[PDB]
Amino acid sequence: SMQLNQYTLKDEIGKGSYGVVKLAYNENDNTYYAMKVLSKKKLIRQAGIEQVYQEIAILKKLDHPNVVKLVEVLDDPNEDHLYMVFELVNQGPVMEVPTLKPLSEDQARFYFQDLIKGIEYLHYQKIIHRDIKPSNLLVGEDGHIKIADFGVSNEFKGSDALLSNTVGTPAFMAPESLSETRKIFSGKALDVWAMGVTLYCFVFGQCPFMDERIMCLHSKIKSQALEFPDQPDIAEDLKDLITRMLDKNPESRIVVPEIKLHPWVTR
Ligand SMILES: O=C(O)c1ccc(-c2c[nH]c3ncc(-c4ccccc4)cc23)cc1C1CCCC1
Repeated sequence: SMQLNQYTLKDEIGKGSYGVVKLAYNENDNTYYAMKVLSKKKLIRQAGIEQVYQEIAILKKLDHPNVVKLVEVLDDPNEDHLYMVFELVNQGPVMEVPTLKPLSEDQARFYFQDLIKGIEYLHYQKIIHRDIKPSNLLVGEDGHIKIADFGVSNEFKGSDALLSNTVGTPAFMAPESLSETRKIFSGKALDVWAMGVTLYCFVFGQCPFMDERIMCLHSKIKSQALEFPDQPDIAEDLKDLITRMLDKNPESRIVVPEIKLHPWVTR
């Protein structure tokens, strides 16, 4: 281990888009935390950052039981490393895709309900997450999920983010974002698409559009019809919900307030 003020830093527990997350013991309050560690110089060289202080500003806005909680930032202006202490969500990611053990419909519904609550909250606070996927959804001791990894999240003003391009994990990126043609698209509808991909993963253990070849992956996202396998056989109302979330037209894609009242969600 190593010491950092009142914190004993221990094993690496995860690695998100940026930096690493360590288990950390706080000797002052005898409690464990999760600590994200970033190198300022390394982030600079990755650019070829004020983005980090934007992530911090966003996380300081958020207080919701289905979202991770930032508790402290340790940032010495004469040190390379920045440290963000979060509350520990001890059971870790809900799922890593691909997996041989998908969730049952009932368990998927439970976690999807948590995800809806977290996302509506984010969007109410004018945050788009932009990297919704099962490996970013952490299960707490209480059995509920918390949305994590705000490293590519964005704050907008007004009613929606007007994006000309976006950052995300390719398999979870909506078709409107993968065009080779200058455009503008809704930030919120991107998160919905990714929620759809995530729900599909929950019950099938794989993404609905996949290819090892990035160009074919993009092509499938934009132009391949959504298909469900023969097993596991899932309810028709769940197929309907996923089908509406993975509407390739963001203009007609189902929106969060409608997802919450969808019959699959409310049963
Ligand atoms: O990179 C990030 O911005 C980031 C920041 C904080 C956490 C986090 C806050 N509390 C936590 N409790 C637990 C765990 C955890 C535990 C076990 C296994 C994996 C993760 C992670 C966390 C997680 C991340 C990402 C990297 C791993 C998944 C998302």
